[PDB]
This record gives sequence, C-alpha cells and structure tokens, in this order.
Amino acid sequence: PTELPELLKLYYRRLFPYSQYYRWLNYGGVIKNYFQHREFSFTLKDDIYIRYQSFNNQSDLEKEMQKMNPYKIDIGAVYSHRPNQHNTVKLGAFQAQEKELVFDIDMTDYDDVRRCCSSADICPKCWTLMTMAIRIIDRALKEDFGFKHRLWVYSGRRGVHCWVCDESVRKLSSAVRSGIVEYLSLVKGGQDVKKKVHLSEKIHPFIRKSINIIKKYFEEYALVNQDILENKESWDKILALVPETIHDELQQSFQKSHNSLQRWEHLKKVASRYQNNIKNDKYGPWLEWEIMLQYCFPRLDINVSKGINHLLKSPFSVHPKTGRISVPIDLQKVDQFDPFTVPTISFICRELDAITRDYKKTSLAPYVKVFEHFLENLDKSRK
Ligand SMILES: Nc1nc(F)nc2c1ncn2[C@@H]1O[C@H](COP(=O)(O)OP(=O)(O)OP(=O)(O)O)[C@@H](O)[C@H]1O
Ligand SMILES: [Mn+2]
Ligand SMILES: [Mn+2]
Ligand SMILES: [Zn+2]
Repeated sequence: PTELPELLKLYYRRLFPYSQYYRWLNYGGVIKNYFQHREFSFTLKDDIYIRYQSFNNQSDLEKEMQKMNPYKIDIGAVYSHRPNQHNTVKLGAFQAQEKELVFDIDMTDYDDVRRCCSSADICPKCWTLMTMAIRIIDRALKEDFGFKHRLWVYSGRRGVHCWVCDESVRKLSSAVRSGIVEYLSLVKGGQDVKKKVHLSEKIHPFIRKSINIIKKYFEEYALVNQDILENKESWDKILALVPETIHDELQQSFQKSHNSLQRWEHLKKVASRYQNNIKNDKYGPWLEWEIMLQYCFPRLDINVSKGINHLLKSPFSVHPKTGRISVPIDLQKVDQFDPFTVPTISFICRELDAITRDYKKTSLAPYVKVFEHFLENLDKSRK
C-alpha cells in the first residue's frame, strides 16, 4: 500500500489512456460544456477524497491527475454548472442533469449460493456467475431496451460494471432508471428470506430468454464446479426452495443417486409433477426455473443504478485493494475473460521498462483496444 504512490506516478505519466478517455467523456464535443460540467472525485492517501472536481479540457485533466496521483478516480454526473464552482452557484440551482446509466455487480451478493468463496474473494469456479450476469443483462439492454452503446468493465476485485452511454439514456430520470432496474430484477429478499424467486404462471420473454442463457452454463457451473447437490448439507439448501410435500421423495432419490448430475434430473422430474393449484390440472417447470434463477441470475447493486448523482469507479482506475486496473471486457470473448490475468499497476510498470514508453508496450494494450472499439461505435453513431 506504500508502493502505490511511486507506481501511480508512472502510470499517470506514461500509461493512462488520456486521449481515449477524453474522447469518451467529451462525447464528440457536440454539447456545450458537457466535459467541463462533469464531476470527478479523487481518492488520495488515507481514504481521503475530494468531491466536485472538474476540468477545462484534456490537458487540464492530465495536469491535475499527474499532480495529485489519486489512488482512485470516480466519475459522477454532468451538472448544470462547473462542479468546481458549485459554491459560487445560488443554492438550489446546482443540479445533476445527465449521467450514463450504470450497473455494479458484486460477487459478494451471491454468497448464499456460492460454495467456493465468500466476502470479496473470487475464483474461476464462481466467476461464471459474472459471465451469466453480463450475458443476461447485456441481452436485455441491447434487445429489449434498444441501447446501443454499452461498456462492460472489470471492477478490479469482485465483479463487473456496465456503462450505458446512448445520448437519450444519459438524460434518463432516476424514476425511469429505477423502472429499468425493476424490469431486470428477479432475486429479491435479504438473508431473512429463504426463497428469493417466485414466478408467475406465464413467464415473460425476458425471463424465458434469461433462463435459456443459464441453461447453457448450469450443468458445468452448478452441478460440477459448485456441486450444489454433492451431499445432504448442500442439497438441503435446495429443498428449502420447494414445497415440503415433495421433500421425502427427493430425499430418497438423492440418497439413491451418485452425483449432482443425477440428483438434478430427479429434481426436475418431481418438480414437473407437483400440483401447485388444485383447481386445475396444470403442471410445469416453475420450481426448476426458480431454483436455477436463485443460484445463477444477476443480482444488481441496485442503488448504484437508481441515482443520477451516484459515483462509480472510472474505467482504467486502479482498485487500491488489489492493484488491478479496472479494464474493459471484450463482449466477443466474455467466456474467456480471466480476472487473474488482469494486469496490476505494478505488473505493467515493470513491463514498461523491462528489457515509445506508452501502454502499447504493456499488457494494458488489448484492453485499450476494446475501449477504442466502443469509442468508434459512439463516433459512428454521431456521424
Ligand atoms: N463511500 C462512498 N461514497 C461515495 F460517494 N461513492 C462511493 C462510496 N463507496 C463506493 N462508492 C462508489 O460506488 C461504486 C461501487 O462501490 P463498490 O462496489 O464497493 O466498488 P467497486 O465496484 O468499484 O469495486 P469492487 O470492490 O466491487 O470490485 C464505487 O466504484 C464508487 O464509485
Ligand atoms: Mn462493485
Ligand atoms: Mn457495490
Ligand atoms: Zn469462487
């Protein structure tokens, strides 16, 4: 933690991709003061941070970042006035006006359905939860909502971010943002609630398409890697999600089966035979779906998405607790993404001078290229 200042100084002098970063947040320069009215928040040493920083142009930003060498950089909203002048604005008039629609997913929120890790830990046996979250959420944002400019980022420790940047998305009210979150949400309830997913008789297309994404991964992820029906301590958590009247039958089949793969097939058969409503003679896989969703469906840090003023860690910021760079994720290679290959600031600083001095000589290069593909699409969109 004491090595960081020396490494941050080199990173901000030679490696941070300022020209791409400004191309992003200047959004083509079409709207007056759009970059100059952006809030940045810097974290310095000792968990000290400063709100309502703002800059005139790219050179101003470079100069201040290289003077302050912040441990962490957060991006906030675009305001009605220059954030660094907000004390000169008559009270009430200083207001957030626009910001990307953002999402923050934390693997810690899955601890009740992860067996390998807890707290801020992640590993390859649970990272597939993030793979499924990206695929489910991105499909909905692209296909259901028609949002065209979506930047997915590794947060540097325990999950992923998404920045939705279409010009009309950036104008969305907090009320509408909340509505989008609710559309995307299915897992509800704190630690007091055992069963967190309840489906209606007729499933909405968003739910069907999300289930079908999970189905591609569920065997390798849940039955093999997580081994969720390995033994009675594991399979009891799953029985807590179905009606008691079928526990006995499932108990006996689980003990007569040899592995989670076999026990899952038995659960599906029993669940599709359970009579929910005694009026009708209607049967279905609702229970099977609710279990798969509770174990695999994205769990959003909702408050991050709902408020237009909310800060979020910048892409290409360091995560001070791991040293990892928050790098963009290539959507065409999301299944290949390894968070343990993500370069730390120490690692790329070593590369930079190991035997011109910019990021192209380091492992950061491919991540900047993903960023540039996203910036090019934004440029095309503005023609
Ligand atoms: N006290 C705080 N005051 C303010 F104003 N913003 C905060 C605070 N704390 C966090 N924020 C922002 O809320 C994002 C998500 O908070 P969080 O999920 O823990 O962090 P990260 O996703 O970046 O990193 P991971 O460890 O999860 O991988 C962060 O980026 C920050 O912009
Ligand atoms: Mn997070
Ligand atoms: Mn969070
Ligand atoms: Zn794990």
